[PDB]
Amino acid sequence: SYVSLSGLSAAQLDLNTTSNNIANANTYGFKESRAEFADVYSNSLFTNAKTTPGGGAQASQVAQQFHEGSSIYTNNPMDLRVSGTGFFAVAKERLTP
Amino acid sequence: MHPALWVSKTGLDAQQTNIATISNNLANASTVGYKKSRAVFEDLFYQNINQPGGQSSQNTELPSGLMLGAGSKVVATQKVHTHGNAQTTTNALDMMVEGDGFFQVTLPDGNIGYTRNGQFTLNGEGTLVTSGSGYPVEPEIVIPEDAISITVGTDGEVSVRVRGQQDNQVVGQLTITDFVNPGGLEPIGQNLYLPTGASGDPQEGVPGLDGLGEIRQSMLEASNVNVTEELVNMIEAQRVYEMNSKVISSVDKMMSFVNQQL
Amino acid sequence: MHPALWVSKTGLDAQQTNIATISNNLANASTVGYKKSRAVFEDLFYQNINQPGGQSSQNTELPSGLMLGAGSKVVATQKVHTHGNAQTTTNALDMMVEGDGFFQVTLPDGNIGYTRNGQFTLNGEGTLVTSGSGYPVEPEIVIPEDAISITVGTDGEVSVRVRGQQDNQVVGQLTITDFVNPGGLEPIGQNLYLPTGASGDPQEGVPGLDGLGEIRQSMLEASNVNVTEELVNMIEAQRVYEMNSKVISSVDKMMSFVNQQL
Amino acid sequence: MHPALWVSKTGLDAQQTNIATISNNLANASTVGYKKSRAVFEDLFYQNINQPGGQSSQNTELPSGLMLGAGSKVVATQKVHTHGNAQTTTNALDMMVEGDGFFQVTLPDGNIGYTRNGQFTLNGEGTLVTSGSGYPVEPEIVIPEDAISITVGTDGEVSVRVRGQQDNQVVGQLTITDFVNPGGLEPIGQNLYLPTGASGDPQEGVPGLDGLGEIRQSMLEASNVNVTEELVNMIEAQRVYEMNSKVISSVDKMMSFVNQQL
Amino acid sequence: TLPDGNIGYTRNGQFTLNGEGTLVTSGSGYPVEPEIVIPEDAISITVGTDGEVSVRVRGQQDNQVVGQLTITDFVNPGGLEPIGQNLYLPTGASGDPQEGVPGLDGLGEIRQSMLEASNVNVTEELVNMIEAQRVYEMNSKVISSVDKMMSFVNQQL
Amino acid sequence: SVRVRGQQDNQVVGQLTITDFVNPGGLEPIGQNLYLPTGASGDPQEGVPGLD
Repeated sequence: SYVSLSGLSAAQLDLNTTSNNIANANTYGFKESRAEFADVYSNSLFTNAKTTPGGGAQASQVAQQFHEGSSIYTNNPMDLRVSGTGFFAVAKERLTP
Repeated sequence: MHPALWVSKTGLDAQQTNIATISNNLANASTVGYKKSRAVFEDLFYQNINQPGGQSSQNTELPSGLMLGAGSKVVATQKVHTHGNAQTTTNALDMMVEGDGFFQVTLPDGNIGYTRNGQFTLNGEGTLVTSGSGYPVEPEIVIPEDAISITVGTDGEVSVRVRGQQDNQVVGQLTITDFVNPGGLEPIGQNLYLPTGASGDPQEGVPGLDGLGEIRQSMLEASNVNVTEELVNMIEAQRVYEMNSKVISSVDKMMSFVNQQL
Repeated sequence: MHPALWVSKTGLDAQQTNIATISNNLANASTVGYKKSRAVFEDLFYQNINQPGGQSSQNTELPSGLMLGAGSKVVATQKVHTHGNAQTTTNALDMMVEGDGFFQVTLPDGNIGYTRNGQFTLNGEGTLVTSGSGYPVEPEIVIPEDAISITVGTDGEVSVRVRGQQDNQVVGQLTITDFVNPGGLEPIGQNLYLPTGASGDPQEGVPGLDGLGEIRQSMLEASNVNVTEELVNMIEAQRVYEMNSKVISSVDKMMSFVNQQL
Repeated sequence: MHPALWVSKTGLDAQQTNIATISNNLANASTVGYKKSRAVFEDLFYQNINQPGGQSSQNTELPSGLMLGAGSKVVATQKVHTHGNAQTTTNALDMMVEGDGFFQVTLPDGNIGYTRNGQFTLNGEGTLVTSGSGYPVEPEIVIPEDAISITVGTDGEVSVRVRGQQDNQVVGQLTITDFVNPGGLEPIGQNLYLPTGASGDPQEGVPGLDGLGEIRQSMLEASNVNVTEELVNMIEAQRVYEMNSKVISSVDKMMSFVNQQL
Repeated sequence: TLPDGNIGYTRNGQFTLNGEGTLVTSGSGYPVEPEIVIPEDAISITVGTDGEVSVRVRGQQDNQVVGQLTITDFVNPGGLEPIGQNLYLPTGASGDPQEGVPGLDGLGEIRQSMLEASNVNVTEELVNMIEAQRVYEMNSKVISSVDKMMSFVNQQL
Repeated sequence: SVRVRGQQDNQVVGQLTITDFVNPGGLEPIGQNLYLPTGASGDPQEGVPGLD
């Protein structure tokens, strides 16, 4: 029953990741996220091996895939786009860089 | 107390492991490079009350004897190492082995672990590591900071492009390992396997050659579990579980009856 | 008065201890890091009326003699220290030991206790403590007030992130202690154990080397009790308990008959 | 009267408390700034019949002693202080702490109650108060009736805009308090916490420096309860509750049988 | 191995380890012959059908053998003297203890993670209790009748 | 042996001994479940309780 609970949690996390991706469809500069999972298997000195009912499914990490997104046009010079690899640097405080 | 109690207990224990086996297959339905397991049932030893083929008298024999089984058990949870489907992705650091072979990583303890999952990434030094715990990939592939793109060929040759320079500067060579019996590998979690005695001696080589699979960049291998089979097997495993409980329920009523009467 | 009265009385005591163990296993069905127990039955001594193998003629010995059993008892309670399944949690302060190993805490009297429960927290001073009585965890892991996140590595290296500073600052290193015979520990309650004579010398080390288990952050270890086994064992224990009362009831009727007749 | 009766009573007590904790989480599935709670289980003391490690014969010690458990209990209710999702609203007087920190309000008795709720409003005098009972917020933020718009900065600076004046009129500066162990706070209801001995000293400062979170205007913090987790824990608790009812029922039938026979 | 020095024989398989890693019984703690010592570098324990005990060690394929279990048979197992604690001692009628690998020369096989339940027939013991009780009560009738007969003779003669 | 808190391993406080007689029927009962050795009882044979 715990393995089924792990599966439910992993599926719900994937649903949350997809929903977050969809909600950010209109924001500028967003990068989609991918949910990665790994198998869970844990054995002791005293546990018969050969028979290893796995330990379920474990969420590994939510990735932040950084593939380039498409561009729109505003015809406004204050809007800038980085074509290729690179990031802007923004400081919270004007003084401290 | 009663033989039917112990025989039916093994039936409940066997079906629990089979259901737990299926329940793990369902949980890892979205895990990249996961191989489904199967449960193998086998009956236990038989109590020899009357020997079949004994000697009832001269010129005759017992055709069938009286031998009571001790139940059943799950002897093994066999891994089915068949290839899953292929997913096309935009990432250039995730690869798929098209055929036999495993990626190799360096465990923190020092030994080399083997994985079928292709979700890789880089660490702060640019060395190629896994996207989970971050284990380095054997052999170490270091992407130079001047690289503008990454291309991995069929033969596992990782190449990058440097700005202002033609030709692909080779940064390393990926090697995959094959096993005669992939089902004998011991899974240690995190989509990693350790070679055991039943697995066999690891054989290395360049991918795409010497029988090994081919490295498909920007591609992933989905889990090979069949949700239709797991759900159908779940129903059958539950029915066998409930009909084993009936014998324990029946024997309990019989022993209750004997206590009241005898 | 009668041998069957004393023989069966030990049977009633034996089953009551067995039922108490089964009840304790089912009570801790949700306790994190709990190891199930099984009652170990053994028969008492035998009254040697006629010695088997004693010479009768001089060339003929007793193939089987008259030796009366005295009953049975529960001589030990063996804890099966097999791992439970893993529960994934969003809390970053609770850990799990994948493999052999025990977390070590400081008991109020000053001695070092050992535990399998991983539900930890912080006290008023920030030191990593248990979520129950608040015992400190050895070695002390003090979380700075400037930390914004907590990450616990596989090798037990507790790291925290500080705003305005890259290269997360390590604030401690957790160590786990394994035992050759974990079943030989003395359970003192509160998910805690104490070393004993047969437990073995506490061998400490980094969590993941020399056979020690790995620390999984944000994951808990469920109890390993089998609810199916305990309920069926409850069926067996109840019936045998009632049948041993049948002998004592019969012996009581036998003595009542003799009193009125003889 | 019977050890298994008292052990299962402790099991029933723990599961009743566990269910009540889950029922409280599901009740507060829409409360703003509510932190879910999880019950912590621990086994009770073990009765020492046979000492594990005691020397039975020289050079031989009991590998495992006969230690009978006393059941289990819920030792603590751990408030999981993980951040909840943000609700986007059109109100300008509702705030949110992006990160660690608690809003501080003045309780009627005189002390300061710490709240994660951000739903604020105005009293008759214009003081920023809680949207529930109406407690003033520390420090007092009085909005003059000469203002047309209220803007609260990330650093907690409350500024209003005066009609006929091209300049923001700074009318306050919110300060938030963080705790090293927010789970040690005493919940007093009404989305309010009180500091305790294990909570630690309150550390107050500007909301955005020294590890404090940021104030988010026109945004509310949802509860972090997971209805999927609570329901699954509800099903598991109901079964474990029924597990200990069978043990009590079996013990009840055992004693009734003994009364009739013995 | 018994404390006095002699070797005891059992059918119960509930074994465990002690602080030294030697395989001992789960009750009084008597070591199992031959001595099987489990190294502290072992991550799992497997017992073969032929009694070959092996352990798995991380960083090394082909799990390392740590010992060899030997079981003893007797021609007449009913002639063993039970000394309690699930143990038996050989007697004159039991026969000379024949030792060997568990699975050769007609010996049994070692099944790991398995136990052998008792072979008692609970229903038969309840029937046997009925027959034994009635015959016991009927023999009391003869003594009671003899007692009354001698009482009558003393009164009359 | 006794189990002492704060110290691993039971410490031994002593060792009981028992006595066997050739003819236990030769003992003289004096009440209180006690016997006195006599001439026909034999010679008290002490030793470790479980050997010889």
